[PDB]
Amino acid sequence: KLEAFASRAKIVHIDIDSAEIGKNKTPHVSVCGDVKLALQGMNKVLENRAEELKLDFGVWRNELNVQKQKFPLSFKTFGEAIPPQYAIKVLDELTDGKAIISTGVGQHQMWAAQFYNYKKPRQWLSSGGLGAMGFGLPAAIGASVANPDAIVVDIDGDGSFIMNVQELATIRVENLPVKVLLLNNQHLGMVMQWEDRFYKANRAHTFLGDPAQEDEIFPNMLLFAAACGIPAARVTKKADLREAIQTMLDTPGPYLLDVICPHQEHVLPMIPSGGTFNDVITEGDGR
Amino acid sequence: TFISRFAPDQPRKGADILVEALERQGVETVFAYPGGASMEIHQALTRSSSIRNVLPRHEQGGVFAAEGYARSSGKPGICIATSGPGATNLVSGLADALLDSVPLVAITGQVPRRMIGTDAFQETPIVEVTRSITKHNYLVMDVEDIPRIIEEAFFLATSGRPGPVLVDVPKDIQQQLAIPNWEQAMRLPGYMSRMPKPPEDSHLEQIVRLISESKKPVLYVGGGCLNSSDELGRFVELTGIPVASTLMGLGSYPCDDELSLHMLGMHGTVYANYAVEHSDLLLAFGVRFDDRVTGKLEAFASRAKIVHIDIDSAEIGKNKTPHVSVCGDVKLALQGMNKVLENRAEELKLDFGVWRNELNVQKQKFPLSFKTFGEAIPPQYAIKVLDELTDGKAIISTGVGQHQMWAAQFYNYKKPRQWLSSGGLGAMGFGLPAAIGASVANPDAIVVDIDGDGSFIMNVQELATIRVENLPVKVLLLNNQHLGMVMQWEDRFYKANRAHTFLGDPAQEDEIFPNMLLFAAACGIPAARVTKKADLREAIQTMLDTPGPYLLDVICPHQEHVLPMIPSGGTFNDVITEGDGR
Amino acid sequence: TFISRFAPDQPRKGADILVEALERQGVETVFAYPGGASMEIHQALTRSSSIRNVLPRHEQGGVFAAEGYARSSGKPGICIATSGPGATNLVSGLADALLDSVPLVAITGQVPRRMIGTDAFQETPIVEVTRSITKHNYLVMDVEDIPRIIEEAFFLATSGRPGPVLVDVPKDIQQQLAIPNWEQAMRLPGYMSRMPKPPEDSHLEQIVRLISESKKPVLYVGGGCLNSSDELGRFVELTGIPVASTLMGLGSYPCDDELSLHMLGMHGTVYANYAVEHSDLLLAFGVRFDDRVTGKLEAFASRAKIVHIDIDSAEIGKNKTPHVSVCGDVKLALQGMNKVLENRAEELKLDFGVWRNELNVQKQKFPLSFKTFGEAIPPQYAIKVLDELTDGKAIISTGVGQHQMWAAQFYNYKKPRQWLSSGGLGAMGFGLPAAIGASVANPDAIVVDIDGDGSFIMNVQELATIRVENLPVKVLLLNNQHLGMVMQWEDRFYKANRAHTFLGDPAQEDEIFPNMLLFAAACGIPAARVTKKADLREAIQTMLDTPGPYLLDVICPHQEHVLPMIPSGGTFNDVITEGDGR
Ligand SMILES: Cc1cc2nc3c(=O)[nH]c(=O)nc-3n(C[C@H](O)[C@H](O)[C@H](O)COP(=O)(O)OP(=O)(O)OC[C@H]3O[C@@H](n4cnc5c(N)ncnc54)[C@H](O)[C@@H]3O)c2cc1C
Ligand SMILES: Cc1cc2nc3c(=O)[nH]c(=O)nc-3n(C[C@H](O)[C@H](O)[C@H](O)COP(=O)(O)OP(=O)(O)OC[C@H]3O[C@@H](n4cnc5c(N)ncnc54)[C@H](O)[C@@H]3O)c2cc1C
Ligand SMILES: Cc1ncc(C[n+]2c([C@@](C)(O)OO)sc(CCOP(=O)(O)OP(=O)(O)O)c2C)c(N)n1
Ligand SMILES: Cc1ncc(C[n+]2c([C@@](C)(O)OO)sc(CCOP(=O)(O)OP(=O)(O)O)c2C)c(N)n1
Ligand SMILES: Cc1ncc(C[n+]2c([C@@](C)(O)OO)sc(CCOP(=O)(O)OP(=O)(O)O)c2C)c(N)n1
Ligand SMILES: COc1nc(C)nc(NC(=O)NS(=O)(=O)c2ccccc2OCCCl)n1
Ligand SMILES: COc1nc(C)nc(NC(=O)NS(=O)(=O)c2ccccc2OCCCl)n1
Ligand SMILES: [Mg+2]
Ligand SMILES: [Mg+2]
Ligand SMILES: [Mg+2]
Ligand SMILES: [Mg+2]
Ligand SMILES: [Mg+2]
Ligand SMILES: [Mg+2]
Repeated sequence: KLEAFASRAKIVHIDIDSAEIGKNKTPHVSVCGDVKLALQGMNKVLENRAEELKLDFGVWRNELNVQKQKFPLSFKTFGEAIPPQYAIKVLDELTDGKAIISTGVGQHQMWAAQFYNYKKPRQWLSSGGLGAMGFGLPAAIGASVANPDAIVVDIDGDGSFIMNVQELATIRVENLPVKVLLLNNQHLGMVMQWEDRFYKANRAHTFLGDPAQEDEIFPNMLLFAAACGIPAARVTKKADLREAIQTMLDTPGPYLLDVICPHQEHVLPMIPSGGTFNDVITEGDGR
Repeated sequence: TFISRFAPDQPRKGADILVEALERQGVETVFAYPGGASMEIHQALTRSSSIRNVLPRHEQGGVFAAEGYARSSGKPGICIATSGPGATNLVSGLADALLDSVPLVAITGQVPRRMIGTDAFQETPIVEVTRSITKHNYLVMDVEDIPRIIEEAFFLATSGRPGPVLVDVPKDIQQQLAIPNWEQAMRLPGYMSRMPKPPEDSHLEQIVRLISESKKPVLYVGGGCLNSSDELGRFVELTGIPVASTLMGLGSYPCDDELSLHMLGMHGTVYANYAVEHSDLLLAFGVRFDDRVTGKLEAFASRAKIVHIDIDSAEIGKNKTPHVSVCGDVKLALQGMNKVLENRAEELKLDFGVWRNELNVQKQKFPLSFKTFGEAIPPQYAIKVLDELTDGKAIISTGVGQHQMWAAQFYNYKKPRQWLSSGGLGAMGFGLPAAIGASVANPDAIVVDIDGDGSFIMNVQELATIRVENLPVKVLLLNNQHLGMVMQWEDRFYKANRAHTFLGDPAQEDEIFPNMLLFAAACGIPAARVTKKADLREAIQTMLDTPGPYLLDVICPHQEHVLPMIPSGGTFNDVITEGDGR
Repeated sequence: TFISRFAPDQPRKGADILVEALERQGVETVFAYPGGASMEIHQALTRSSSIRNVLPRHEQGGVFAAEGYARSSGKPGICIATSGPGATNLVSGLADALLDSVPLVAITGQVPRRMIGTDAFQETPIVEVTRSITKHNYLVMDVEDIPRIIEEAFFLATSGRPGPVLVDVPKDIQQQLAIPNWEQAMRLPGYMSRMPKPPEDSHLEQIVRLISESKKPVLYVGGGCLNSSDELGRFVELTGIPVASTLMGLGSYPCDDELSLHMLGMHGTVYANYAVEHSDLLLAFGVRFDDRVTGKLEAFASRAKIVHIDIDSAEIGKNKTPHVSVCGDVKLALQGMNKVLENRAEELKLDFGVWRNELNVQKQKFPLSFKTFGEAIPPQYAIKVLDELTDGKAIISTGVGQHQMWAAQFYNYKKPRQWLSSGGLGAMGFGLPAAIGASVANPDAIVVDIDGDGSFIMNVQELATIRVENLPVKVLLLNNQHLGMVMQWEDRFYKANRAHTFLGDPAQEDEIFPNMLLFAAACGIPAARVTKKADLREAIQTMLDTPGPYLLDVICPHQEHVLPMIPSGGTFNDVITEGDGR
């Protein structure tokens, strides 16, 4: 809700597009220009008047670090099932936060944003405004061609990954070292989450598996990779996840890791669409 | 409680539904010229007892009269035309109303729905033609939509930033019988959700703060302040900030006032442009930073903190980038700031007498000046005499050109909506039909069209309208036998090489041509010509004292130049203060 | 071999490149009204010795004069206006030229390129406004494109189905110096590849075959035949087929001819509409089957084999579905068919004397008729007298309304391009400026504007143009004090309830208002009024014999009705043959 967003703040908006300044939120101070130059100019002023300004927000930072410890990002581990949040944390660790990450769209996209510590811009390649499923695999192709010495991982969902699965042939033929971390929950997860919250878990065409063999992983993404000569593996037990990701990273060239996840996971926290901070949802899932 | 002329269960023609839709909006006057596609609407108008039609002699006269009606009253002006050639004759007025933010509802008859797209008789795709020169437009495709669309048209034309809305009505919809539903909700969810909210105290406090920290503040007021006369006046009392006005803002703050810097811009006063040039705080209230005012944008108020209050979010930062901005009604922002200024009066201790004194020095060194040659009538002097003899209380409409500038410079408008002039589009021929609409809207007022000879002849046919409607319209015709403003640019920038700016007869070069007195005589309008400056005062007095319409042909030497002049795209250092075509 | 005023390696302003581009097209006359955005073009015009400018008093007068120039000569008419309010004043003429297929090139000044889209001074997005009412338009974005775009504009305006093309020229492009390249190829590959080819003998043989097999053939000729006068005449000799003409086609076949059925349609003769109603072969040459002509489409030529020859493939089968169709120039189709008809003359043995005799029976039972009341002047009679005293050799322009119909019915045009009338859009105010353009194009011709009092006053300001340019324009003003055609529909369909159709002064109801003689006097144009039918013949003779311009105010009883009348969308069985407003 725009009226509730930063309701008691003086809003400084620096944007290179004059049409964005005051489009939704009306600022108090505005600068139409390159934020790179504005930062450089402000850094000079801040450095000169350093002893004069005496800036210290430790009281504000401490008030926030209290919220940071009371309400951190959290996930639950059920038996030996693989938490998707945990899989991304392991990838972050084993790649030292230096991987280029592309994603599809949905729950896995949010978890890839929440649980990976990107150290530099342009490590994060994700469709935000349009939010187009099927972006992750071809985007990783372009990132790898542009950065042939980088670790490139497509953190994809099973719905998003199959939309442009044909680009596996491109990856093999171009011999691109694209890694696929497929968070497979057998569902259109983000739409499933909204079904659980707002439609009493009534499923309206969000299950992506085969209802005849309901407990079978469908489709078999390993055979999609095999069809294009791309080595692949599936992991289901949380104990096996660390070595599986390590194998994906150590194996030269392309690799697909099918990471089976319980579908009842929910992306948290969640402020409902058009809501305020007082409406934030901090607990619950599809169980 | 509205009283319909039909039973709530009685079917009537769509044309009758449309006329009652106008009645329910409070419409009392329309400017409608009949044709085949709108005959039904005209029949329904004769059945209305509360709506009067003023029949113009040209639909461009109709739309310009609707503009004058609107500009002089704050109410929406309503013009009606038939399809095809009637609709296309509205186009200049639609564009004029959009560029000047004038509330206008234009209704056009259209060919029957099934004929649309077939190159039918008198068919024009007017919705397509006018989409870029209207705030919004409609093609009514069912008689059931008439109540809703008419209501949305008036709402869109008058709310937010005002503008023209065109409603295209196929003839078969006018004839179809139906029972109207006056309770339909409007379908403007996006527009209504983006309407500006009342200004927050957060933004209003910061402005009052910037005022107390500034030493050279200048008010920069425009057409957006036409409904904030009282609030702006109270704001000037509490701050003592000098007021510079745009062409569209004239009269929002009284011109004959001590703090008035008068008009700024290309032909603004030297001291108004000086104030803005050297200001440290520019309060831009209801303005759009157009090129006539700013010149070179980078040089305009180059050392000022710019506060821009505008009801249109798209105008904020469009040409000049402000430091502080408020998207809202300037009337409410002034009210909120006046409360803060009144409470913290003894705390703020606002005094800009040092700045005002620096400006009053420029005001006395470089005032508006004109030269008197023998017994020839200075046009500037004629307008000053009109100001005196009318006590600055006349409604003034103008054409476009030199006379328009002199009418802005040398008449002290005391209230907004006395000044009716085409500023953004600058359409010649506006003055006479605009005076028609202003007089119909203000039947007890003194209404004077200060027109040029080129502009006056473009819509001279509306003299018949003035006589037939018995409107007391006065015409002060500043006759220089030339397209004066274009002539002035020929003198300055093209070595006085004349390229089709002389409007007289080259065979009888020293004869006043045409004879505008006979145009007035043709329409039974008393008229006179004055040439000697000594006779001018009595001639204007005769025009004012003679009841009903009157045309005064005021002969002027054509070599006059509007001064001062900042060349297009120039800076304050480029201002031209002397010279003419002699 | 063209002779430039500049060296082939000498840079000149874009405005000079544009004027020379006009010179290289053979342009001799333009109708240009100056403003800020087109000052450079006007300066460059004074430097041309081969191009003359006729300064109108309103840009609508400018474009309508360009139309009259084009309609009366077969050459393209050229009008020029400034940006904003100048450009929007062209709009009615652009739409008029598109609906009537008149070749026209309109040039508008525009704000500098960098100002476009910023709501600059006098900015109108005229290319967007006029896209749907022009054949094509351009926004010139570089001075290098001026030669190519001007050449394409003239080519598009004059080739194929003629129409108006607008060229928008930003002011900075007019000032930029450049060396023009006059050898650039046009970029119209799609348009040029779809231009109709010469008609194949395959299609022409089939038509001549259908003629020999038919017993009731009717020629249905329109505006597309204006350049086929000789070929159509030869075609009628070889076939003996009677000729029915549209409003736009009048004069293609001589009206005072034995085989002439005169005009068909809503106000066409009973015998012309009869012929089409009962024909078995309809030769539709250069027509577009508009609703005024056809009425109810299913009933129009319901038992006829329809041959449609049109240069625009989009018109073939648009409203009426033909049996045989030829997409090409009707001039060439007539030439090809004339060869076949001349060779197989003795073989074909064409004789439609039985059909012609059946039509000549209708021609004598139901001819065009008018009634004489006392000494009041019948408008129909006034036009017949003008026809006699000018020997049918005058160029006739008209306004729109009853007088327009009577000018079509009661004048025997011997050649095409004597008839200049707004048919598709039907724009009032066309007659006077169109006569200006026709007289400039034909300075030795008798040019008469047969105008109505409503139409004449709309562009009355062009009387100043006529005097200043010393054009021998005659005005035959059929003054009925009403918007006559709308009044007629009030009488027929609204029980004579008047809805704003009276143009006089209701305070002095029996006085002729306005006094059009004083409009003419204001512009130094000799004038007279005639009221008694006995005086009419000498009055018209005086108008013709008096050198230079002349206005004749012909007072007519307003209760006249144009007859016959087939109601809109009706059939031949619905034709109204009697009655008026008495
Ligand atoms: C020959 C000629 C010469 C000219 N020379 C000059 C000149 O020397 N000086 C000059 O000033 N003009 C001149 N002009 C006039 C000119 O081109 C513009 O029309 C004028 O400068 C713009 O007026 P404005 O800035 O007040 O904006 P406007 O056209 O009046 O628009 C009003 C602005 O206020 C906003 N607004 C409307 N309502 C509200 C509200 N309730 N609250 C807050 N904001 C609101 C609108 O969104 C818009 O931004 C000239 C015109 C002509 C024809
Ligand atoms: C008040 C009023 C009343 C009217 N009533 C009538 C009426 O009773 N009767 C009447 O006829 N009109 C009447 N009209 C005029 C009318 O509305 C149309 O303008 C007219 O009927 C159409 O003329 P047209 O069929 O010849 O087509 P045009 O508008 O003249 O177009 C020409 C056609 O020929 C084609 N063409 C052009 N050049 C060539 C070529 N070289 N070779 C082949 N084809 C070519 C074009 O593609 C187009 O299809 C009236 C107008 C008004 C204002
Ligand atoms: C081309 C396209 N079609 C449909 C979309 C509508 N959406 C989504 C959303 C949020 O945009 O809803 O609007 S997300 C989503 C389901 C994502 O399936 P997953 O890839 O398996 O990922 P997960 O980890 O399980 O959640 C759908 C169907 C979309 N964005 N793109
Ligand atoms: C429909 C229209 N056509 C042409 C215009 C271009 N302009 C002008 C301008 C400033 O807009 O230049 O751009 S002003 C002008 C001439 C005014 O003749 P006057 O009425 O006699 O007044 P004055 O006191 O003598 O100066 C022309 C031709 C215009 N604006 N509107
Ligand atoms: C710009 C314009 N505005 C209105 C028009 C609508 N019409 C007409 C029509 C047939 O097009 O009806 O659709 S004709 C007409 C009245 C003509 O008045 P007159 O000139 O005196 O001629 P008369 O000999 O008396 O009949 C009007 C109002 C029009 N066509 N053009
Ligand atoms: C001289 O013809 C004439 N005159 C007058 C005074 N009025 C009308 N009216 C009329 O034609 N009505 S219509 O059937 O619905 C209609 C049908 C088709 C195309 C258009 C159209 O109308 C819109 C423009 Cl008139 N016609
Ligand atoms: C009274 O102002 C005036 N008068 C006259 C007679 N001429 C000019 N000319 C002029 O302003 N030229 S411009 O710099 O390129 C220009 C700049 C910005 C917007 C428009 C524009 O021009 C197009 C419309 Cl005039 N101005
Ligand atoms: Mg864990
Ligand atoms: Mg999924
Ligand atoms: Mg004096
Ligand atoms: Mg003048
Ligand atoms: Mg007789
Ligand atoms: Mg009339």
